[PDB]
Amino acid sequence: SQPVFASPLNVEKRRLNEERALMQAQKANIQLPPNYGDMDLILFPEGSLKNSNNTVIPQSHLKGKSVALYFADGADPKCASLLPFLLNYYRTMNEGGANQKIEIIFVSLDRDREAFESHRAHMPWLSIDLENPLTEILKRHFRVMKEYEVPTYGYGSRTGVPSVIVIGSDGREAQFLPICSGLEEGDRALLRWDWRNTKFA
Amino acid sequence: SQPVFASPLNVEKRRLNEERALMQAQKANIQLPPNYGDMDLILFPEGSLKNSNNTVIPQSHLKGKSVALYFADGADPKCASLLPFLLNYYRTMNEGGANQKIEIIFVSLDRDREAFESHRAHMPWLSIDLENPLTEILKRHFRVMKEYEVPTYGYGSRTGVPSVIVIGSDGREAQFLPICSGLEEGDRALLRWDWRNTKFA
Amino acid sequence: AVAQLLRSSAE
Amino acid sequence: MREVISIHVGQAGIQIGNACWELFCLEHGIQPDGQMPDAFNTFFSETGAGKHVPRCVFLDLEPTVVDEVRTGTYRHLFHPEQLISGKEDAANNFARGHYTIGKEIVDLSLDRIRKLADNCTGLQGFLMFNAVGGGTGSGLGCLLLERLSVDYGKKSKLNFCSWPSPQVSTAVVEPYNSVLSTHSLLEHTDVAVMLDNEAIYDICRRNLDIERPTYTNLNRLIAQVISSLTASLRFDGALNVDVTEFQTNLVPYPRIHFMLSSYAPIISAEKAYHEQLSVAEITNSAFEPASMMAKCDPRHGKYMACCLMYRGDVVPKDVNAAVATIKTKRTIQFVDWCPTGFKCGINYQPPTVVPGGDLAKVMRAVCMISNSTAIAEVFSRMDHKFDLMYAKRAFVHWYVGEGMEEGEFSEAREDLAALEKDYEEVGI
Amino acid sequence: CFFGPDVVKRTQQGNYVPVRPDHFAGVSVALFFAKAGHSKCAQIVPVVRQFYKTTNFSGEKAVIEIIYVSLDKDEQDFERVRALMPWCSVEYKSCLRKKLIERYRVPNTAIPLLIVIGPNGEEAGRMNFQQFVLQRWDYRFNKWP
Amino acid sequence: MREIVHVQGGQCGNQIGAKFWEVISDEHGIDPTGTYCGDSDLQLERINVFYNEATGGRFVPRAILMDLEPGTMDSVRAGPFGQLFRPDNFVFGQTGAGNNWAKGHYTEGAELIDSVLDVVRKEAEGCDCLQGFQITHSLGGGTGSGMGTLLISKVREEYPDRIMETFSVFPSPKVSDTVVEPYNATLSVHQLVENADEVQVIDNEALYDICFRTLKLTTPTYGDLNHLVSAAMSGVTCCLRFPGQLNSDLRKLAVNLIPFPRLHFFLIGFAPLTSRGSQQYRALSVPELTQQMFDAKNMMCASDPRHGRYLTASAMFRGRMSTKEVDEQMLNVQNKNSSYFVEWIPNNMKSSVCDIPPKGLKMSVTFVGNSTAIQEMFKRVSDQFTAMFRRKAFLHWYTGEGMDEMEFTEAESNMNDLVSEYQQYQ
Ligand SMILES: Nc1nc2c(ncn2[C@@H]2O[C@H](COP(=O)(O)OP(=O)(O)OP(=O)(O)O)[C@@H](O)[C@H]2O)c(=O)[nH]1
Ligand SMILES: Nc1nc2c(ncn2[C@@H]2O[C@H](COP(=O)(O)OP(=O)(O)O)[C@@H](O)[C@H]2O)c(=O)[nH]1
Ligand SMILES: [Mg+2]
Repeated sequence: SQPVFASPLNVEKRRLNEERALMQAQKANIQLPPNYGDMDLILFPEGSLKNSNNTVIPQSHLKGKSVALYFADGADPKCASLLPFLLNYYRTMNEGGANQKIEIIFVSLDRDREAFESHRAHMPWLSIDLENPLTEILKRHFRVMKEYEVPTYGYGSRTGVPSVIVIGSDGREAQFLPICSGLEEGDRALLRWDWRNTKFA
Repeated sequence: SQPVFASPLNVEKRRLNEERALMQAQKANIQLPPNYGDMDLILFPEGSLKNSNNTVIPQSHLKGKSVALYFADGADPKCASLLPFLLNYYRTMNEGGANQKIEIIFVSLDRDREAFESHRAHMPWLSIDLENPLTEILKRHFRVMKEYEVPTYGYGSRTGVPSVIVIGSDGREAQFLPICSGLEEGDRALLRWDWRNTKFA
Repeated sequence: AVAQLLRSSAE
Repeated sequence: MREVISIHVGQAGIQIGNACWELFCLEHGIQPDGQMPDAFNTFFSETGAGKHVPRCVFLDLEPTVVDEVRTGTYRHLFHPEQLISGKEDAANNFARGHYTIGKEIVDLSLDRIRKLADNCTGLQGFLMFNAVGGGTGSGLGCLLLERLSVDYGKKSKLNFCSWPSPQVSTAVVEPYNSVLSTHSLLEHTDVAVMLDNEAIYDICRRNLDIERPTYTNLNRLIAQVISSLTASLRFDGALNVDVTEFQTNLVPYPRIHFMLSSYAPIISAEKAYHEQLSVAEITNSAFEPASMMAKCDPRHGKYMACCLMYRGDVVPKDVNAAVATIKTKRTIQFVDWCPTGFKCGINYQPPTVVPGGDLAKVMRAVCMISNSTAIAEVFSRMDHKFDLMYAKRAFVHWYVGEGMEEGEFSEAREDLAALEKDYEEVGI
Repeated sequence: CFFGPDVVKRTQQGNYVPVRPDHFAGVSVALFFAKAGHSKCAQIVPVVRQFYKTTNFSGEKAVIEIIYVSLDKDEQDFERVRALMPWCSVEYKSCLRKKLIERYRVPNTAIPLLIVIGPNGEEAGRMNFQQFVLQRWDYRFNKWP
Repeated sequence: MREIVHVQGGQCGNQIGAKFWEVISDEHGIDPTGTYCGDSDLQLERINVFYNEATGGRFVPRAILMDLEPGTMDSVRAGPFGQLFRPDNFVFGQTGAGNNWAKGHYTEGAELIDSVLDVVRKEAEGCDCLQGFQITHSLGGGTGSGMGTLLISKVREEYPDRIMETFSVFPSPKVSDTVVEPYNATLSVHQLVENADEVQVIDNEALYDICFRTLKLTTPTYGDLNHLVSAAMSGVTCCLRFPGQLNSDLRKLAVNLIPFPRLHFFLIGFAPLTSRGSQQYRALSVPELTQQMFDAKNMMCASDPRHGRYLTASAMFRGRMSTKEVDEQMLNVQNKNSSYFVEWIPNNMKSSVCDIPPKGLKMSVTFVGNSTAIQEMFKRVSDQFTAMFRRKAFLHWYTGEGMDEMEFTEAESNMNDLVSEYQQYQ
């Protein structure tokens, strides 16, 4: 039920968890509907993550790191402003330490493949391909949207483009970095990112 | 029998349970016609219920949750005023907790399919599609109508659109939240929902 | 109206 | 069984108490539903199977800030008539919140406080969070304090009033509200704690480097102060001081109880990544004059009694070592008739950080509440500001047309000037 | 495993071979970024080539090793210059070369260039050639375990 | 909850509130047919202040449309959002006060004012307790300044303690129509200075001036000007309908702007106002709205504020902003322009932060300033009125249908005492 309840991740997760719980119920006093703690979901499938060279990076590769979704658009000038700062921060953090500890997964707000690839051509970090359902499914998960077109349920838009949000293994916001929020500390709030307590378990 | 004897859902209930009772009596001390405490019903067929992701959701998934039917119409200004309050009540109810507590199944009084889809895009809980006769048998079972176009069988009228009916396992009217009734508590009647004891079993 | 297009403008 | 009752009057106190109660929920591990999946008893009751309602009442004459709670996430945390709401606000008027519209709901406020305070003996005290610059904060607060003294005579009463700042106001009439409030809460409280909005603004600007914070960022800092305050009544410590012991070791005379606050460390997540939070550091920063939560320089004040509320993995042996350092530091003065003025308190539970907030995860913290002569200047600016406005009868027709008589301004003025006389004779 | 698969090519005439994974023990490693058809590369290649032979095959233990990474635009051109460079190279179709260039910030006039590297894989010495300077780097610097 | 009953006096006030209810319905998600669209709780938890449930689910405004000629009234009904008003809330007039104060107030507004107190008391008593009334009327005419001011009197003997807010337009300084402007202006002032709790002054030459060098509109219509007034007119009553970090109702403004009961006239401005070529070229945060509301080039009254001195002021912010850079920047405009603020009142000005901006905008503000600089507007009506009166000109068009001479002397004496109570603080 986190972050919201009217998200397709949450509906899909609810369905599969109560299917498996009912499977153990007919197999066997078990509590239902299942608790959000025992409630589990695989968030990224096998063929969902691609790097700059379009090679499959598996879900288990992200073990032991702090992952952040970069809800981003190639045509937004504020996004084009934030992209060099994020690129600098990612390079210097992955290059300061022995292992690499932070990860950026790019979530597209574009409209076509040409603009998508022209925005992909500058990024070293990983991405989610555009005609996957998963990008709009995570879009309605995190309530990030250009301008209100889809009916979101009660809540308005959490944030506008650009945004970076660090991600748990359950899809919860471990921390919302304030680019366009009530703090309005744009193009600097990457410094507020903490990775010692945000771990992709 | 309960809530009203001359309802289509109740009479099909009674016909099916006397079928099974006469069948097992001929196969075999039994009592005929079968009792209201012994009579059994499946309330939604396999492909009836339907979530926001347009995936089919089974009935047995809903036990352990206080589930209620929302009889609503898109052009009704009552339903227009009621929809955000119902959205917020559902959303607070299913965010502030450890498991899912309440559920709504939508029954429509809409004019046509485009209106049905435009209204269904504004609600995230389950719904029953308009051409399915489950909508009309539920309307005749729970005495909900805009205007007199089905003969009410020596009835009056329980309630007009909009309505919320907290349901039990066998089609029992558990309690009625008094929005448009003799109590006339518009949108404050949602707070009377007794989800602790009205449980789908 | 032009006042409608100025005051409530977003684009 | 110890228990404290929270009172939140005014929309400043409602929003302060919103951050105050989500911190209490997280540290005791209750969901907004109200039941976990007996050290919590001082803030939460028992409600049948597992549930917990807060021991708080919410009073405000303006319906919007309380109806926001009734429609928000914590709508089934609070018992439905702990949230008492009026119809019209007091509208920045001490008189109107005191004499006409305050009396049709203060009967219900006492009825609900009767209902929850007689459930157990061993009531420990009352906390009150109000705004002295507003109308319903200082008006309905004054009737509530005088009726609290009449019924609950000997009970401890703590105050956390948002005093108006020297430079920033967000009101024009609040000098009138402050001088009538501080007159009547002098004889109706026991320990008064000064919280100043601009002081917390400078705290989050320098320490966390938050250049643009809202009220909900300031209310987390006040909430952490209350949590480390009543930590001794919730968690086992090496040596604990109850909140009834503050009015023994921090006030030498009954008329002198207005006193400051401080918290250290208050650091961001990347601040902790380059700093070790040694006890000597976090008690030095709590003594630093710019870390005060009242916006008054104590370098020209004169300390009388300081209480330090350590909270975390703090051994008592470097407690005495660290407090001996601030004895010998000549910049911090101490009054001559109080040679020892420190009553420490150590707790084992580390502070709880809210998710997605702005504070870091810390292993030890300091909640310093200190009585000093620096309260002379926090009322000397109200001395000037009330004098300028009342010199030619500014905004007076609103108060006197409400129903109060012309002369409460003068007697509240004279009690404040007598209070300044009482402070300066202590410091000689 | 850093480089990983066969992508580190050892030269061989008749058939094509990958150099084995732990070849690099006790040797000092320099990435040589070059591009064919460049006027400057045309003189940087023979100087570092003569240096490669002279330094490496005086001592009985191999002391230096040079990994060739190229900014070519043509796979046949890459092949005919890999057949001209006598040291280790990388595959054209492999994306490890793109990873190395994008990590090490090689623009598409700084070309050609040397980056001598350490055992974990980070920068240990940067050497441009934009204008006797090649003798600056020493083989006994990056003694690898 | 609180309710604000709207009054539409004069044909200018009819069109001003026609666009006002267009704005309020736009931000509350109200269809012109009365249904709700917008599926959000925040538009509907406070909708009883301006709308009433009508057992059809539709929301009728709590507004009285009142005029002495039916031509402008049928224009409201035939236009958009004119389907929204209740038919019984229109109070038709047949003859019409011909820009004549005496016909509006004494002899021809008398037989209609009993019919409109019937519907004012019907809507007011329908709720348990309201906050006040807002009155939109014109002072250059006869129906507005004559008949609407008698409505201001009658609801004040009957409801004494409710907030009497009025949005009133005044005669324009430079060039004007309706040659008996100072006659209807001074006679409306000396009735309204003791019967109105707060007056918000609007000038049409100021509204014209806004459209030219800050909007670059070559052809502004009256629908353009009505939306200027309505933008700040809902900009005062934000916190009644929407939550905020620092709420403020109309009486919060009343108690915290006037130090003395007889001076309550407020210059009104709105921000941010950007043209088409400059919307995407301007940042939208706190520090540039606060310079905008402190300008002589945005104010919707033609009284230059830097000529006078700001006694007490207020700002109602809306939208998503941080309260700190709001907080010290009301200070920051106070201390750089210290000569423009009064000394014997410390920290002359109030803020109030609301969480809901107008649609399209992410953050806005409405400025309500009680400035001594309105003395130039009063003295301009003064020497225009005494120029006409000393030659007895146009006086038989008042004194011959129910009124006499000496209330003109009392009109200019009350207006001159209103003048003299201002420069003693300047
Ligand atoms: N720290 C803090 N101070 C607040 C907050 N909200 C308001 N204040 C302060 O309260 C002062 C005015 O009092 P208000 O809370 O606005 O109003 P009130 O005390 O409830 O009295 P009324 O205006 O009659 O409702 C302002 O000067 C603010 O400094 C808040 O959320 N946190
Ligand atoms: N701002 C504005 N002013 C108007 C509007 N209609 C008329 N006026 C002004 O009203 C003045 C005439 O007064 P009028 O309303 O006709 O008098 P009434 O018929 O007695 O109400 C003229 O100076 C116009 O400038 C309008 O829609 N908006
Ligand atoms: Mg107030």
